[PDB]
Amino acid sequence: GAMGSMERASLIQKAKLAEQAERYEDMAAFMKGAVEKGEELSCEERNLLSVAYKNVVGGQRAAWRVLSSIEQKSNESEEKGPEVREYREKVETELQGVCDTVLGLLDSHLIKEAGDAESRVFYLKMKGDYYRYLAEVATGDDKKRIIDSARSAYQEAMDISKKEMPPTNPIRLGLALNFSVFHYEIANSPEEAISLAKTTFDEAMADLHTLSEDSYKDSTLIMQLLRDNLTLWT
Amino acid sequence: GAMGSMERASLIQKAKLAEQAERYEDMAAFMKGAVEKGEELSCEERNLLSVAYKNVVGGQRAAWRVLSSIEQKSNESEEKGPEVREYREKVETELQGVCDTVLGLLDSHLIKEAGDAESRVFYLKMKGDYYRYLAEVATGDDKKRIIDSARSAYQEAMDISKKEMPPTNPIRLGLALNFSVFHYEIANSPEEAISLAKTTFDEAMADLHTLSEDSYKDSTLIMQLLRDNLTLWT
Amino acid sequence: PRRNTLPAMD
Amino acid sequence: PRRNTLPAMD
Ligand SMILES: [Mg+2]
Ligand SMILES: [Mg+2]
Ligand SMILES: [Mg+2]
Ligand SMILES: [Mg+2]
Repeated sequence: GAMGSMERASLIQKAKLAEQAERYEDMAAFMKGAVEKGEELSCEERNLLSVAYKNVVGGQRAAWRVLSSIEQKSNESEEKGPEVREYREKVETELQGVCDTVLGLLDSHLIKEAGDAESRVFYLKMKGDYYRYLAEVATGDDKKRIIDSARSAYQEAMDISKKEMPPTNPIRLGLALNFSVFHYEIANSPEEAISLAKTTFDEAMADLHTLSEDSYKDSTLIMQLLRDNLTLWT
Repeated sequence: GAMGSMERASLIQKAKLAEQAERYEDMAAFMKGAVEKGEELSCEERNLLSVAYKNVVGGQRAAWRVLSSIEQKSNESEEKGPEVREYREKVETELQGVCDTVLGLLDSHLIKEAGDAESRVFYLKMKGDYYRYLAEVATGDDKKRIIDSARSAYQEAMDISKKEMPPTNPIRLGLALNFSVFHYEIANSPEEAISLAKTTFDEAMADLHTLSEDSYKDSTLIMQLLRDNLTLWT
Repeated sequence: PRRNTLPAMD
Repeated sequence: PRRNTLPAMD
């Protein structure tokens, strides 16, 4: 832990500076150091951890998809040698390393200490998300196990959020959006994908009347992402 | 040299894959390995080296400017401690390291082997550019020396391009645009900045008639950047 | 138009 | 509107 000698409060302050600077690798490393201090994370600190790693893995997924596409076009075609495959493997190995880093943080020991609905559902969502990114690139004998590790984390998160959070809760809506996409493009379950997004959209719509203007904006922002997916899929 | 065991041709192929993937750190590292093979660089390979490092240093300069700005606002104000200064220093040290890497490549040994106008002017421009980025963050006793190392490289490039290239040559126009900006915002010479850009714009305009349609587009694209700067400065 | 997941890249 | 230099970031 290269961050072990910095103050937790300085690690958090520098993650926010690094967001403002669009330095997401620094942001992630700062938030990694903060988590490794061993204290629970606040709501804001959880968002910083999520935002930081999502931008890092997002750059790697975009890069992976471009190289996977070139590599497929070269397997249809004039042989160019092993360079496309080797580079796509290097990026992929880096991507798997980032997903393993996040999963290790959730397993040591964020999830076992998360007693509140909002914290536990948040981390269980992250676990599903980072198993899903692994599954996007998996081809071997562990692909089925990876998919099931995503499904299992997503399901436990869904069970808690159903019992403990209103249908408009932004973490609950984000979980359902992502779980829906998992059904669609990972689990080959497009009907399940569509059913969960309609049901999520409809139940939140009925709860909107209970909300303040700011909560209303938060929730309706995510309902619009659910509706966009459904428009794309139907 | 972590790239010493890869083929020069594979290093070049992977720099182009890394551009397509928007992986500019990989792109730069690949082009660094290619240069360290010790062979001269072709016109295309020079562009790959320039593009790769420009995107890397560009991310660091943007990050530096955001942190320098926050740091100044906090020195006007509620004390927040040393975190802003420490993080701006870390980014700055990384930026200086990238500029030193490029300058070491030009000095060992790209410039001494560049006998053609187009290659030598290209590298001398790069030398001026990367001394200019160092000068953007310099505050100590070497700032004056850094500025003069930029001016000196820019001038030698300008002398060769004046003797050896037509006024519409894209490397010559890019050199004058950048040298102009050096005068404006580094050397405190806004009149010199304006004079060089008008003179560059005017001499190329008179040479446009000698050009093919594609050369015409190349050159007029860069004359428009010269005109934009002049519109901003006058 | 890519399907949405949260959070989104910058 | 920032003044231009070449090459430009992606
Ligand atoms: Mg430390
Ligand atoms: Mg059906
Ligand atoms: Mg090697
Ligand atoms: Mg005047």
